[PDB]
Amino acid sequence: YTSRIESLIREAQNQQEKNEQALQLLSGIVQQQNNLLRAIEAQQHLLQLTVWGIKQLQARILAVERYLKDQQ
Amino acid sequence: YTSRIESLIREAQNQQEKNEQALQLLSGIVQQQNNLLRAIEAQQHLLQLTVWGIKQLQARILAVERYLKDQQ
Amino acid sequence: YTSRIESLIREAQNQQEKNEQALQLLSGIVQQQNNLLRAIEAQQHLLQLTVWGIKQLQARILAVERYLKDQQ
Repeated sequence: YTSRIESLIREAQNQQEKNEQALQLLSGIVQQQNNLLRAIEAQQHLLQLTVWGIKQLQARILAVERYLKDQQ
Repeated sequence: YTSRIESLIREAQNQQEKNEQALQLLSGIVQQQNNLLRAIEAQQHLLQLTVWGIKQLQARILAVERYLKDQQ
Repeated sequence: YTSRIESLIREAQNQQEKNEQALQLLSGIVQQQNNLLRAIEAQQHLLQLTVWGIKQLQARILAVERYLKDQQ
């Protein structure tokens, strides 16, 4: 879970409209590119946690699969 | 699963070449930034579903782990 | 796992500072937009693998859930 990614998505949304209405535009485009980068970084942190969480589940289910096989 | 993210990736790909060949460029750069934002939003929706799906699995495997412990 | 996404995040980080200090800027902005696109594509590949991995776990845990029900 991360609500920061949501806040970054809305922040790039506001910066996008300000660029579209202005189309100082170069500063809003550079500022917009920093917003997208922060969101990509925030997603990669959450995407990294989902990778570690999938590995944990694969180890937990394999321990159960091997347990039910050893009982026989 | 989401095939929309793929379509958005190809759409930013076409807009990238049009900007690289043009390098009206400001409009293609603003249009490109909206494409990347849509893809980031589409990935966050899929990344959100993968978070809920991992929690469900952790509850399902914990129910099985506790079941095999209660049987003893 | 993918360390390429990390390298792409740092590469967009270096390009962001070069754009912020320059604020030839148009070329750095187009070059920055290609960096973010590569990272979005690299995350979607990893996000796709996490989707296939969650489906596999759901099938493995359902096989165990059905096994413990058939034993009764």
